[PDB]
Amino acid sequence: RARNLTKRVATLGPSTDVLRPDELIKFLDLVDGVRINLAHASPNEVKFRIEAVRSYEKAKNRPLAVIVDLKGPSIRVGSTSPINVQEGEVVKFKLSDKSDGTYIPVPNKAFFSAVEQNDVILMLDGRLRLKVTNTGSDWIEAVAESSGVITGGKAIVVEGKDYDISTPAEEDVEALKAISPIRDNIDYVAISLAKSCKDVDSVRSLLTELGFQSQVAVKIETKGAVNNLEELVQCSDYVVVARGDLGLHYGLDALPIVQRRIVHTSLKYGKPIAVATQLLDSMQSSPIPTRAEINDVFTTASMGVDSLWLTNETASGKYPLAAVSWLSRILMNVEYQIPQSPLLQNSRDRFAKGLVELAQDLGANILVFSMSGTLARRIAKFRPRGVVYVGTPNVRVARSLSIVWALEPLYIPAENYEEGLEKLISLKGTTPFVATYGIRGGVHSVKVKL
Amino acid sequence: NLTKRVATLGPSTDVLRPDELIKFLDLVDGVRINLAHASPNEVKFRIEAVRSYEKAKNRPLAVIVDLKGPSIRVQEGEVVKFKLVPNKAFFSAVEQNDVILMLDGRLRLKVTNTGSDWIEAVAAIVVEGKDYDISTPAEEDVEALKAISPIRDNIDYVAISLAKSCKDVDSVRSLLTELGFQSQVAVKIETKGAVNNLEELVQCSDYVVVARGDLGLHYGLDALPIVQRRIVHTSLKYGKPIAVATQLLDSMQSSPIPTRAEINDVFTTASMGVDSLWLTNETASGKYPLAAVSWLSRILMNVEYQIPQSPLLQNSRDRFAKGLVELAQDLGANILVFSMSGTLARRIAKFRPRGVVYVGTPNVRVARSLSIVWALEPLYIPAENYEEGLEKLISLKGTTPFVATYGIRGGVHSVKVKL
Amino acid sequence: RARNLTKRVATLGPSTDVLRPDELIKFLDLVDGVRINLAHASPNEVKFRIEAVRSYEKAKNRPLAVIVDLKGPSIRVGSTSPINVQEGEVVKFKLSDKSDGTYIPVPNKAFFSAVEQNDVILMLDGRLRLKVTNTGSDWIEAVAESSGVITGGKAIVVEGKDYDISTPAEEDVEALKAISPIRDNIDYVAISLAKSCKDVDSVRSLLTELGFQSQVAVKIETKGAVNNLEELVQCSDYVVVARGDLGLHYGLDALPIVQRRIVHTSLKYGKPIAVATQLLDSMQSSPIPTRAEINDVFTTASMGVDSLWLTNETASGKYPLAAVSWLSRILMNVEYQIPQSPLLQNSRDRFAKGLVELAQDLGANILVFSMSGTLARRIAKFRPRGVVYVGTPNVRVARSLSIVWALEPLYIPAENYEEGLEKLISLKGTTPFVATYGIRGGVHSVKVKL
Amino acid sequence: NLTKRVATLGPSTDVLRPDELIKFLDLVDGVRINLAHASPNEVKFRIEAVRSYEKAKNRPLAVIVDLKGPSIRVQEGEVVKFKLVPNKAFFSAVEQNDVILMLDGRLRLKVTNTGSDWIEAVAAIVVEGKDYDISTPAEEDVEALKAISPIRDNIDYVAISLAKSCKDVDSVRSLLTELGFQSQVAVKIETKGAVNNLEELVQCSDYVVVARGDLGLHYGLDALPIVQRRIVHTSLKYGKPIAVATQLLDSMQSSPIPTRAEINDVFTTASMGVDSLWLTNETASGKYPLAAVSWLSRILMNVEYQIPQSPLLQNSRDRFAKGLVELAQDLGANILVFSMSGTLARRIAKFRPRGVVYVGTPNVRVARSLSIVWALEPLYIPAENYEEGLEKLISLKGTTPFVATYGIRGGVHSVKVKL
Repeated sequence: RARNLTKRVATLGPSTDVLRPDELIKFLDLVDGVRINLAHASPNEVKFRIEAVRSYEKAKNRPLAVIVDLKGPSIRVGSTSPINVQEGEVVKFKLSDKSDGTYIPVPNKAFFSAVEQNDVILMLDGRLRLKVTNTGSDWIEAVAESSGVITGGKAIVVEGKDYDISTPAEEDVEALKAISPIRDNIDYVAISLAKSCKDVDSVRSLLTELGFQSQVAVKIETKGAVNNLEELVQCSDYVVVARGDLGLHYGLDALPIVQRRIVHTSLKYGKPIAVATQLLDSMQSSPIPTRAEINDVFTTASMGVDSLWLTNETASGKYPLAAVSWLSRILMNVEYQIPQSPLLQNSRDRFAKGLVELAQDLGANILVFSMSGTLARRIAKFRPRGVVYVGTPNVRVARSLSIVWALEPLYIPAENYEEGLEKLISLKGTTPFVATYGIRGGVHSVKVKL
Repeated sequence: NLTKRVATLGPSTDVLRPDELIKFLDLVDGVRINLAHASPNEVKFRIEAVRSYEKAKNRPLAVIVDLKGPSIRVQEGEVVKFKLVPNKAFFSAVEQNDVILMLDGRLRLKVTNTGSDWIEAVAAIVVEGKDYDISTPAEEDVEALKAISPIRDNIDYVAISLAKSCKDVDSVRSLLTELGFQSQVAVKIETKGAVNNLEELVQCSDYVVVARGDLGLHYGLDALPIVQRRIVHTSLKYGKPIAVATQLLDSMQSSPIPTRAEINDVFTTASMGVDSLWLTNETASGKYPLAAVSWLSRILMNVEYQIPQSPLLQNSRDRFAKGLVELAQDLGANILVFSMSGTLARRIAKFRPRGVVYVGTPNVRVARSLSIVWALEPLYIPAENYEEGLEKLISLKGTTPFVATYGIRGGVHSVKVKL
Repeated sequence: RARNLTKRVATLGPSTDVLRPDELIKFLDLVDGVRINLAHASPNEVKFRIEAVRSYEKAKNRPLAVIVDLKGPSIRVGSTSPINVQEGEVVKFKLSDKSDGTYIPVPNKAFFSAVEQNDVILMLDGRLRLKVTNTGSDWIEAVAESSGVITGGKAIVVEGKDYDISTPAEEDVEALKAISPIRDNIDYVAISLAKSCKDVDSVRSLLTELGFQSQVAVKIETKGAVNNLEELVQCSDYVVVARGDLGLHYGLDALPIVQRRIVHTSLKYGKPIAVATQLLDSMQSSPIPTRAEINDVFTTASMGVDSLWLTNETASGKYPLAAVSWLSRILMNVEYQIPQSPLLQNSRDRFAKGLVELAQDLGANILVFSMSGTLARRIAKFRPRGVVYVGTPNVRVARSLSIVWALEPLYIPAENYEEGLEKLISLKGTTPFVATYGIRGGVHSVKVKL
Repeated sequence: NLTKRVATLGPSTDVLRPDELIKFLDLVDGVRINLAHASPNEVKFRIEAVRSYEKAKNRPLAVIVDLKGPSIRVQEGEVVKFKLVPNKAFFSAVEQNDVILMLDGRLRLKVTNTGSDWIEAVAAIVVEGKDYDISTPAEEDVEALKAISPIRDNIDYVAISLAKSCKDVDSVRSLLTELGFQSQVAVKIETKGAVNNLEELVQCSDYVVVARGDLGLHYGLDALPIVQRRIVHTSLKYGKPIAVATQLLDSMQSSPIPTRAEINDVFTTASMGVDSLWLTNETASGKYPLAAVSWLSRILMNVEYQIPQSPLLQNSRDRFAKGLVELAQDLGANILVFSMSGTLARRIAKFRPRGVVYVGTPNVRVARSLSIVWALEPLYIPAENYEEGLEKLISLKGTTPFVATYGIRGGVHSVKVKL
């Protein structure tokens, strides 16, 4: 009840910007990490939000993860005066960056390559659907299922289809170097719309080129990502179920099974897993969630995900504090249903599993001294059922581990492993405990007090 | 479809045109009538409509009748008073700092002063966290049952409200027997008192119901998922059919599509392995009754089930039933049961077979009863003896592979297996 | 205790021939099957022994298996006056059917192909060992490790080497047609020195050519058989650990592991398994066995073998009756150690396994109605822990099943399965019972009384 | 070599030439001296020879001393009489139809008449199936122990005969403590009375011994394998080291090669997972002592072990030990233990690790004690503290992979793992 195993991530936006210095404290006290969406964030909004986060972290001695979420590529209506669409109207799309008023301009051939007859085109976030009735060289006709106004610059998605667009997106490249002066304060970079390992690697090389030392979080947002889940999971540092986005490509009744499959796959492969968006959605307008939202959060957390990410609920909603407060409160009630076990792929895995089961058998807390976070993460993936205290001499490692299952990262300067572990045991050595360190090729050490 | 679907009839189902009523009943396995709200003649008309559909479509449906139970029947900040509230047991239960709840827990009154035949508090009647000590069955449950007793042969389940002990349940059973009912007793778990007494209460029930609305009044909003889970796990452990009722597709009272959170809630609740889910207000009085059962049924078709709590093996008929389920599962086979009482069918269902179980029976009332038990598909099959009945069931539903069975306590059990 | 699960096989010889009509009854009352060794058996000895067996079977209504054991090929010293060998003497072997006195004649090139320098040659049942010191075209020199007399016609074995000799042996072919007039009374034919599936198939085709309807029992006698165990087991009807013979090719300390491996392999593949020879060996001279022999029989039976075969103990020994009496008595004491489970290779296997575990769970006896013995055998291989009553309308099937684990075969004439099963239930239907029949492609029926 | 080898010293080992004695002691992990047969000076000379070898070869050996115990000390068909047989308890125990056994059960006498101070019967002294009621320790056990008490620091195990209750065992323990012994008490299970009381007796023993010779007198020849199995299974269940003694290579008294049946018996007995096997007559008085231990040791090198009865987990030190064994097994690693008392080493051994466990200790007496426990290879390692001792053990036997450990009750347990 008292300390959460499921980690709590909130998105920062205008609703958090205006928080009284004292409201802000009570808000950050209830999170383990923060997200900044580089779609809606100005470089000096990013800079100022991160500064407020790091300032809080210093004052309260609480390592917090900073996540930046990249926009990713998009296909948008080109230049046009607003086009008014009537229900039943046959609407024409042409490959063009500018129309003469008689059609909808779409400046990307990948839209035309993705669309077939009977596909459904989604505009206005999914509020305008158009049924495709004919296709040609660089054009499409579609029947509007309702009335609506199409504006230049609005995004276009094809229900259940992925766009074949070269990556990383030019706008992502631009956003990453704009923010590169503060790269040492960024713990996770979240990739949108990746569907192959090649896509992920490209962002990795770019982040390296630009001097970032960040974990790469891969959002599963589309049918194409779901069909390539095995390989995508294995090339990620962190996996994210992006519910809002995935809801565009699946029926609303089909989404629970897809969420389950993403979560099962990530746990199997020992990748940390998040569920994002549409958790406490009603709370944009209400200081209390609905009963169904409480059950939703409760059962999502029970599956054994590492973290839950609030988006609009905190970014733009009316009750950012109530939202994180209700998140944390629900989590304190969670009983976890025996999670998918990860695959054992080496000796170190067998060691960590044996440790976790031992601590479970003795009713013991696990303590880890970890230089880079490696053993701490290996322990976490086996889902220990109590808090795992992790001592580290690197503040950047402490921040990274803040959003990993059960981990409580503590900044502890130390000359070597043995000195580090003894400082951690001094500090957190209530009985029973199982305390370890160990690196590949070295002696692994365990101190057990029963 | 393994999880069974129950809808409540009310004003909104009454007004349905003939073709719309067919589409509605096609999407449920049983129906609930709330005796609190229905008049005797609404009860009669709704049962007649159900049995008439059942005869036309050749599909047995359970009729559940829901009893009111022994319940006790404004400005922000006001000091409000209460008086002989015709029931004494209210003033016996209430204390200082207790919360009194009104209009379904919408307005809360923190008791400032306790008196004698009175109380005062700072803004059906409930005391949060407390059970009233009212002797059972209530007078008006006796009245309601006596009044529908001429239609008793068409009542499959009688659902009891506010039980907290086996005595509550046994008393209703005696009353039903006296009035000539042959109904199963469904016990709603609605209070802290029921939850604290869960073990004994589950074991003396014929069917257990998580009544989420009523129970939500005694628990925090964030505490109720754990309680639902304990209730479901306990019923499954003791081999009792289990339903979750109310607050499933609540937003559908005003919209023909549920929220995503409601879809997830329905999905995860079904995934636990409950026998049935009961819609209440969403169909009884809501604007979109057909959309509601259409959506329940659709969500259920996507469900993948999570390995349920296994029941205790209490005897060798249990070991027999469990072995048949594991056998059928290992052969990829359907189970067929011929039964006069439904007893072997229910024993097999409690081990949660993952395919439809076809149950042949010559007793139409048994077939109606089984329609809201997990996985069971009951078919009316007249037969002179068990062997003949099983031969006819196989003849009718014997797509291979199958495991087909009958047997009663102390008799030779027969199994036919086609691989 | 009262009825054995492990079946008891005795070899008939001169010691049983002379049994008083009344001693014979008490002897056969204690066996489930009889072996006749066609090495030492004259066709009219075979005929008369079988007649006495079938006569007893009729009188006592007890189906008994008759096993005939084939001689198999051998390499024997050719024609020569006795050769006296001194310890340390360098002895010469030449390819020849007749010597001039100066060497040992061996009329089979396969001997010369099998022998290398440092091999050990075994004569006089293993009592004369010779160490090979040089080899040539069609000759060998070897140093005698002790004194001895080599006689023409004596057998020669190379320790740990197999002979490449074409099969079936001409003498086996001769013995099988000599006995072919009484072929309908022969239930098992035991093959010596097979080391490939081809060898087994050749005996199968010969037995078919000659009108036999017998199960083929394959003796594992050599290192070459042990190295080809997987395939040899899978082509057998019945497997036999021939301890005496295998003891020539392995150290005496190495034999327990080889026995275990043969038994484990046979159980895995659902082949009935016997252990033969050297069970109650001291009993040739004593009416009581040694303590070590009691432990040996006890532990061999515990492994879950279908049968134990006495050889010399009954064939030529002084106490044939005490020997079978002590065998049966020891078995009544056996507690069985959870045997190797057979592989599930079809639906019928899953059915039979499920039945056996069910009967185990209900504390029930299994009853089977079986036309050819097929389901009865499939049940037996899963090692039910109580007697399995088997009704059959074929007396030849009843005899076959007599030496299969736990089976009690009963001759029951019946028109069909359903009538057969109801006669069996009438006869053996003490509660609890699990009674079945079923053939491939048909309805399998189970009657369960709890 | 995981199963430990014990030989009895006697006339045949005494006469061994220096080089032959070295070859003999090289093939055992402990030695037994039978105080029934040895004089005090044979005891002294044989212990001195053992400790002298141990010092020269740097290998600790357990010295087991076997106590006589409270035992009571012709033509075919004759009527034989018995008289105040100096012990009364004989005539208290014997009845009509009982069998009296003489000269190791070779001749049997069926009691025809019971008298008072006498008996008559139709053809050490034993009554088949019966235990005498003689108070313990016996006078001559007190005598034998007092007489070897100056060499007590060189006695690792004292083996008790004919115990049937915890009181028998506790009494010997008090006597040993009084005389200043620090020996383990080995309890021989030798009678029906011990077997009927097996549960309590096993739990108060330091080491359990199946004495097949003595026990064979009270059971049928065909009944003894089941009894041995129950004894072994029970000791393993309660985490007690277990030996099988006598009648292992009996024919080797007169032949330098065992029978096949004896090889099988040794093999299957070792395969059950016993700590040790004890040769008695085969080495003490037989013609071929060296061949006997040479053959025991050879058979043991072929043994494949059958998954043994697992011990009860009674506390969290047990859960710790078992987890280390399973860990080492999963890593393909050797276990190293540094220990002052041998307690953690014995706790690890009872979970039956399938590799050698190297145990470092600065207490030579502990090292001698551990040499007849399953899998343990004790090394004398002087160390100032536990950390230093484990560092030295690792330095010496740290072939990777290894799981290396120390820890005492209520202290921080330390494990070092190299993968």
